[PDB]
Amino acid sequence: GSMGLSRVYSKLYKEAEKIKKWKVSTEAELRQKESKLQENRKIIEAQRKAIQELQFGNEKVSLKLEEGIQENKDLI
Amino acid sequence: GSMGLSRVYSKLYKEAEKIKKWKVSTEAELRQKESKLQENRKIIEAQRKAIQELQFGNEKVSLKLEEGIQENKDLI
Amino acid sequence: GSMGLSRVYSKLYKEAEKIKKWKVSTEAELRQKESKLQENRKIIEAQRKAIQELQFGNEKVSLKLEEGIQENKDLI
Amino acid sequence: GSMGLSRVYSKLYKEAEKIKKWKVSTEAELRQKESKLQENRKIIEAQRKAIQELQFGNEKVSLKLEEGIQENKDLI
Repeated sequence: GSMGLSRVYSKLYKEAEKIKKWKVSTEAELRQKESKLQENRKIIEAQRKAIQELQFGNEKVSLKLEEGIQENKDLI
Repeated sequence: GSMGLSRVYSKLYKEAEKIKKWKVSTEAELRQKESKLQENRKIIEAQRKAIQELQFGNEKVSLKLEEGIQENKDLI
Repeated sequence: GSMGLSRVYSKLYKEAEKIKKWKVSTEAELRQKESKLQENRKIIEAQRKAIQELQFGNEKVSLKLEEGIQENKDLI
Repeated sequence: GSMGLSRVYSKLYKEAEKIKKWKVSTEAELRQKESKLQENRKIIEAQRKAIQELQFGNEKVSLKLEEGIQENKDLI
């Protein structure tokens, strides 16, 4: 056991490699999750405005149909 | 035949009565036909204006339906 | 005045002519009034059925508009 | 410098603490990003189906309006 420090040294090297590798891995996954979150915010805002416009349109159509009913019903 | 003129006279009286009666009859029927003709002109003008108003209404209803279709179709 | 009867005779002839002429005149006017009355009945029945069909149509249009309103209003 | 190893030892302890702390931090942020991504998928699928139903409704309304126009236009 005249080389305990060489074994400590070798062990520390391997652990540093595992930790560096973990860093690379976890950061990369973070950037991918963040990227796809940003994409998600875009899609969600898009769909929100779309639903808003569709419902506004349905209100306009309702007013026209009501006008047509008034006109028609004076005739009956 | 010492009274031929009395027979002429009696015959003329009867014919005058028949003609007077015919006058009364035909005039009365004329007034009734004229009366009901005037009624007919009223009904016909009434129905004419009614049909006019109904068709005008149908044009207004058509414009409203067309507007509603435009509004609806922008949404599809 | 040895010809009173000739004067009666001449007067009767003239009156018969006036009455015959009146007959022709009044009958002719009767046929014309009757003719135009019959025409009037045709026009009136025509317009009646027309108004009937138009109002029936307006009821059908009303049902369609009501259906369109139901469909539209579920969306709002 | 009779205690170089004590200084190595102390340094290693501090680095292990920094790395452990980093682990806690990055995992926690991962769980939060994943959580909010899952929420995002729910919202997006919800809005998708909503837009689908709204557009289907607009097609139904269009057919009704077209029927009403047919009915109306036979009248004009």
